[PDB]
Amino acid sequence: PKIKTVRGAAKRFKKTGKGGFKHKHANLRHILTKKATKRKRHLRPKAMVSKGDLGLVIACLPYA
Amino acid sequence: GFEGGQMPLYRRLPKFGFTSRKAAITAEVRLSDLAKVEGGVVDLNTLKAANIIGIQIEFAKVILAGEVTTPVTVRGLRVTKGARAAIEAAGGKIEE
Amino acid sequence: GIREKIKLVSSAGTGHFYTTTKNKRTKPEKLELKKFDPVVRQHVIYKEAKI
Amino acid sequence: AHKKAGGSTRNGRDSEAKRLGVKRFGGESVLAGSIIVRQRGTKFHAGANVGCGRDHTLFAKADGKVKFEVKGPKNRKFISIEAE
RNA sequence: CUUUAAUGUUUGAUGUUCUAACGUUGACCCGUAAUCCGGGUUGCGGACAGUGUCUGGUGGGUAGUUUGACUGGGGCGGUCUCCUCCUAAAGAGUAACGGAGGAGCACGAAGGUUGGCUAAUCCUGGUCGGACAUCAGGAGGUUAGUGCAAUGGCAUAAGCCAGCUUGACUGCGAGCGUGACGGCGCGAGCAGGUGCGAAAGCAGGUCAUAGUGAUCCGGUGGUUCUGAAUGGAAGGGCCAUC
RNA sequence: GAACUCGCUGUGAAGAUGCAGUGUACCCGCGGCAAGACGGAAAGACCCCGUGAACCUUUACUAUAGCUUGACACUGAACAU
RNA sequence: GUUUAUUAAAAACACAGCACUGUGCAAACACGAAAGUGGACGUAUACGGUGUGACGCCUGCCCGGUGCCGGAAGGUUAAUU
RNA sequence: AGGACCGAACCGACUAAUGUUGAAAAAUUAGCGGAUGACUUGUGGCUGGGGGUGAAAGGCCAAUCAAACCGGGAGAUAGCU
RNA sequence: UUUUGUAUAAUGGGUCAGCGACUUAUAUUCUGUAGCAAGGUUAACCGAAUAGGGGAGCCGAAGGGAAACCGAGUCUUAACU
Ligand SMILES: [Mg+2]
Ligand SMILES: [Mg+2]
Ligand SMILES: [Mg+2]
Ligand SMILES: [Mg+2]
Ligand SMILES: [Mg+2]
Ligand SMILES: [Mg+2]
Ligand SMILES: [Mg+2]
Ligand SMILES: [Mg+2]
Ligand SMILES: [Mg+2]
Ligand SMILES: [Mg+2]
Ligand SMILES: [Mg+2]
Ligand SMILES: [Mg+2]
Ligand SMILES: [Mg+2]
Ligand SMILES: [Mg+2]
Ligand SMILES: [Mg+2]
Ligand SMILES: [Mg+2]
Ligand SMILES: [Mg+2]
Ligand SMILES: [Mg+2]
Ligand SMILES: [Mg+2]
Ligand SMILES: [Mg+2]
Ligand SMILES: [Mg+2]
Ligand SMILES: [Mg+2]
Ligand SMILES: [Mg+2]
Ligand SMILES: [Mg+2]
Ligand SMILES: [Mg+2]
Ligand SMILES: [Mg+2]
Ligand SMILES: [Mg+2]
Ligand SMILES: [Mg+2]
Ligand SMILES: [Mg+2]
Ligand SMILES: [Mg+2]
Ligand SMILES: [Mg+2]
Ligand SMILES: [Mg+2]
Ligand SMILES: [Mg+2]
Ligand SMILES: [Mg+2]
Ligand SMILES: [Mg+2]
Ligand SMILES: [Mg+2]
Ligand SMILES: [Mg+2]
Ligand SMILES: [Mg+2]
Ligand SMILES: [Mg+2]
Ligand SMILES: [Mg+2]
Ligand SMILES: [Mg+2]
Ligand SMILES: [Mg+2]
Ligand SMILES: [Mg+2]
Ligand SMILES: [Mg+2]
Ligand SMILES: [Mg+2]
Ligand SMILES: [Mg+2]
Ligand SMILES: [Mg+2]
Ligand SMILES: [Mg+2]
Ligand SMILES: [Mg+2]
Ligand SMILES: [Mg+2]
Ligand SMILES: [Mg+2]
Ligand SMILES: [Mg+2]
Ligand SMILES: [Mg+2]
Ligand SMILES: [Mg+2]
Ligand SMILES: [Mg+2]
Ligand SMILES: [Mg+2]
Ligand SMILES: [Mg+2]
Ligand SMILES: [Mg+2]
Ligand SMILES: [Mg+2]
Ligand SMILES: [Mg+2]
Ligand SMILES: [Mg+2]
Ligand SMILES: [Mg+2]
Ligand SMILES: [Mg+2]
Ligand SMILES: [Mg+2]
Ligand SMILES: [Mg+2]
Ligand SMILES: [Mg+2]
Ligand SMILES: [Mg+2]
Ligand SMILES: [Mg+2]
Ligand SMILES: [Mg+2]
Ligand SMILES: [Mg+2]
Ligand SMILES: [Mg+2]
Ligand SMILES: [Mg+2]
Ligand SMILES: [Mg+2]
Ligand SMILES: [Mg+2]
Ligand SMILES: [Mg+2]
Ligand SMILES: [Mg+2]
Ligand SMILES: [Mg+2]
Ligand SMILES: [Mg+2]
Ligand SMILES: [Mg+2]
Ligand SMILES: [Mg+2]
Ligand SMILES: [Mg+2]
Ligand SMILES: [Mg+2]
Ligand SMILES: [Mg+2]
Ligand SMILES: [Mg+2]
Ligand SMILES: [Mg+2]
Ligand SMILES: [Mg+2]
Ligand SMILES: [Mg+2]
Ligand SMILES: [Mg+2]
Ligand SMILES: [Mg+2]
Ligand SMILES: [Mg+2]
Ligand SMILES: [Mg+2]
Ligand SMILES: [Mg+2]
Ligand SMILES: [Mg+2]
Ligand SMILES: [Mg+2]
Ligand SMILES: [Mg+2]
Ligand SMILES: [Mg+2]
Ligand SMILES: [Mg+2]
Ligand SMILES: [Mg+2]
Ligand SMILES: [Mg+2]
Ligand SMILES: [Mg+2]
Ligand SMILES: [Mg+2]
Ligand SMILES: [Mg+2]
Ligand SMILES: [Mg+2]
Ligand SMILES: [Mg+2]
Ligand SMILES: [Mg+2]
Ligand SMILES: [Mg+2]
Ligand SMILES: [Mg+2]
Ligand SMILES: [Mg+2]
Ligand SMILES: [Mg+2]
Ligand SMILES: [Mg+2]
Ligand SMILES: [Mg+2]
Ligand SMILES: [Mg+2]
Ligand SMILES: [Mg+2]
Ligand SMILES: [Mg+2]
Ligand SMILES: [Mg+2]
Ligand SMILES: [Mg+2]
Ligand SMILES: [Mg+2]
Ligand SMILES: [Mg+2]
Ligand SMILES: [Mg+2]
Ligand SMILES: [Mg+2]
Ligand SMILES: [Mg+2]
Repeated sequence: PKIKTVRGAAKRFKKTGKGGFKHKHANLRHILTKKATKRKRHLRPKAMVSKGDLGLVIACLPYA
Repeated sequence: GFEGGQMPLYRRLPKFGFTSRKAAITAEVRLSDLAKVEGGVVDLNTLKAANIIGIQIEFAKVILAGEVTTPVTVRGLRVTKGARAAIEAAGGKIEE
Repeated sequence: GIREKIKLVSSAGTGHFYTTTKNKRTKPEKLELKKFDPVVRQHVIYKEAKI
Repeated sequence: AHKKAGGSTRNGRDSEAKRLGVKRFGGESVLAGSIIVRQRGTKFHAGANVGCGRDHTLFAKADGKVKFEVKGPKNRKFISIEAE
């Protein structure tokens, strides 16, 4: 039968032009008074996935 | 996705966004696919009959891709700034 | 331990605020400072309020 | 068989290493903003075209070659960047 | 507005009496050749008892399960995250139930800037005053002091006193360091708006290195986003925070 | 598993018929004895491990039969507080 | 007297006797989704549960903990409205 | 008269020897306990598996019992050999 | 066979003959090979047709942003060297 997508990985990764993936940074939901503004400002944009992690992401999203 | 017991990558990262229902009834049209209709008038109904866009598309957008070499007429569609120049240089017209 | 979180609310009516801590036992007065408001882009007066 | 397994110890813990030291040595060509040495306190002092961070990190402020020298009435150690 | 009695209205409850629902494992007649059952007559109870739906308490009577790892075998005892020194072999890193100590905070000034200062300890003289309080001189040279452990720093002081203040600021960021990763760290320069200084200039917290908790699920405020026939709204997204 | 199936001292996956050095020993039965072949028999029952099992206990967790409380229905009429 | 048919016959179980407690008869209690049945064609000198164990001399002090029995002025408290 | 006494049939199973690929998947030989009673025996009947029955040993329920046997879910699962 | 390590006195095999363990279906990515190429290819079904019809669909030729939206650019910001 057809492969089934890991539905929780699809809510966290998106594919880009050359075939990479983008994600949202961690550590910005919670406990924000004690963090510096320089630190929180650098966690706001989006980021790419590293080389060692790509194999685990690709297996979870076969139709992406 | 199993990593031995350590919290895996697709769960220690946060979720983001929402999915838009309007984006699924929208399409884009190239310049090179613009003389493939019949009649010389480019329109939402004539693009479906030429198998260029889907049956439930309600909005369309002509972008700058390829070449157009004949005078054509566009009604009811949106056109980019750079595609409006290439159509008018060939001797075309754009109407709302 | 004993310091507890508070917020400073802008007096320009833009709803913008900062956050900090304060021990109420030794300094029961209200804190008041001048800070940059990015909505109107001016230094105005901020005043204390609860979380 | 009889067995005696002793008592316990009240030592046993440490903290993580922090990779201090010299990153670029004398005569190396560096770009502006490069880190030259990491330290606690100023075992080295900042010279020409070199800045000092909030944790006493020394970094380049131009493009050139690293240079070590000793100067002053206290025989102290300085790093400067000589323009490339 | 309150203070009292009833008229009238509203029911809410606690009591006696009644019989017509309902109970009868009291008596008698019939189906009937029958200690079941049904019908009839009478007596005794009587809106109680009992049953259905919903609900608070109790419930090893029964059921499904859980009850960590390290470890000179297991159990008992000790430990599990973070910071500083030694082991560690003069770059970085480096183990043991190896040898010694600390943290789970504090501060609207103990932060910024401008101007100004320099310690411990001992000796001699001096009212109470003494081994040690405050005063004057000499010798000494950081043996002192750092909000809190240890190490590395500090006189141009980072140590000590004053005036004015909110840069403990918003959007970014060339280039580097350290990690398997998630992440953590240093940073000149650019745009907007501030403070101190006559100016050159300094300022994106504190001499530095501990003072900490992912994602999910929700709560509060703001929003040129979305809004299942259409106009709204509910709910969702984005930004700040718990 | 196959055998043309000796002793001693050493060696060696650390207690040798089979390895090294050496000593002794013509070929084959029959009656006896149990020191060795870490002799035969039963994938150690003791001990530890596996995010294995079963049954027992309780003021471990979460449920539930039973027992118990009230509201409404079956369910009506006077009268006084 | 009884007991581990097939490694344990005993000081273990039972026993006559003693005490506590429940039960007014459509009895408590047990087997049953229920209808029914046993208790019993019995009726407190009767029936069920628990402990102790012929007989003789006896059975002391503690109600703070846990459990049970009684009470109902006050506080907290469900469905319902 | 008697859960009285000694002792055969009958019902048991305290000690020793043998046997242990047995004559026998629990026996034989020599002694042993009860033997008118809570005794022993023939034929038929009733109680069914989280169930029965138990003078109680976790004993017995067709050489099987801390949950019988047969068929099915079923090629349960097995980071282990 | 398993191990740091086995002549091992660690495991398995009395011998012979026969049988006895990486498969099948569907989806997805990479490599070789063939066809056609800014295009490639049809499913169910029709049809006596392994032919022929059927282009419903699918992949590719455009990306950025949570999204509205813009578009060889787009997002971030009051604005970017
Ligand atoms: Mg990106
Ligand atoms: Mg948020
Ligand atoms: Mg864990
Ligand atoms: Mg089409
Ligand atoms: Mg010994
Ligand atoms: Mg260290
Ligand atoms: Mg009657
Ligand atoms: Mg009556
Ligand atoms: Mg009732
Ligand atoms: Mg209830
Ligand atoms: Mg239990
Ligand atoms: Mg319980
Ligand atoms: Mg139970
Ligand atoms: Mg159970
Ligand atoms: Mg249980
Ligand atoms: Mg289970
Ligand atoms: Mg263990
Ligand atoms: Mg040992
Ligand atoms: Mg050992
Ligand atoms: Mg141990
Ligand atoms: Mg312990
Ligand atoms: Mg070193
Ligand atoms: Mg070295
Ligand atoms: Mg190494
Ligand atoms: Mg160590
Ligand atoms: Mg300070
Ligand atoms: Mg100064
Ligand atoms: Mg200062
Ligand atoms: Mg000025
Ligand atoms: Mg400090
Ligand atoms: Mg250090
Ligand atoms: Mg949750
Ligand atoms: Mg609408
Ligand atoms: Mg809204
Ligand atoms: Mg020999
Ligand atoms: Mg010999
Ligand atoms: Mg040896
Ligand atoms: Mg041998
Ligand atoms: Mg030997
Ligand atoms: Mg031999
Ligand atoms: Mg030989
Ligand atoms: Mg040999
Ligand atoms: Mg030899
Ligand atoms: Mg040899
Ligand atoms: Mg030899
Ligand atoms: Mg030899
Ligand atoms: Mg030789
Ligand atoms: Mg013989
Ligand atoms: Mg012989
Ligand atoms: Mg013999
Ligand atoms: Mg013999
Ligand atoms: Mg022998
Ligand atoms: Mg031998
Ligand atoms: Mg052996
Ligand atoms: Mg074994
Ligand atoms: Mg075993
Ligand atoms: Mg055991
Ligand atoms: Mg495990
Ligand atoms: Mg007897
Ligand atoms: Mg008997
Ligand atoms: Mg017994
Ligand atoms: Mg026996
Ligand atoms: Mg026997
Ligand atoms: Mg006996
Ligand atoms: Mg016996
Ligand atoms: Mg009955
Ligand atoms: Mg009866
Ligand atoms: Mg007793
Ligand atoms: Mg007596
Ligand atoms: Mg007593
Ligand atoms: Mg009591
Ligand atoms: Mg009492
Ligand atoms: Mg009571
Ligand atoms: Mg007799
Ligand atoms: Mg006798
Ligand atoms: Mg006799
Ligand atoms: Mg018997
Ligand atoms: Mg016997
Ligand atoms: Mg004898
Ligand atoms: Mg015999
Ligand atoms: Mg006999
Ligand atoms: Mg005899
Ligand atoms: Mg006899
Ligand atoms: Mg007798
Ligand atoms: Mg018989
Ligand atoms: Mg008979
Ligand atoms: Mg019979
Ligand atoms: Mg029968
Ligand atoms: Mg029967
Ligand atoms: Mg039966
Ligand atoms: Mg069963
Ligand atoms: Mg049953
Ligand atoms: Mg019996
Ligand atoms: Mg039983
Ligand atoms: Mg027992
Ligand atoms: Mg059978
Ligand atoms: Mg049997
Ligand atoms: Mg079972
Ligand atoms: Mg049983
Ligand atoms: Mg059978
Ligand atoms: Mg079975
Ligand atoms: Mg079965
Ligand atoms: Mg199944
Ligand atoms: Mg199988
Ligand atoms: Mg199997
Ligand atoms: Mg294996
Ligand atoms: Mg094995
Ligand atoms: Mg093995
Ligand atoms: Mg070994
Ligand atoms: Mg060898
Ligand atoms: Mg060999
Ligand atoms: Mg061998
Ligand atoms: Mg051998
Ligand atoms: Mg062995
Ligand atoms: Mg072997
Ligand atoms: Mg082994
Ligand atoms: Mg083997
Ligand atoms: Mg083998
Ligand atoms: Mg063998
Ligand atoms: Mg063969
Ligand atoms: Mg090709």
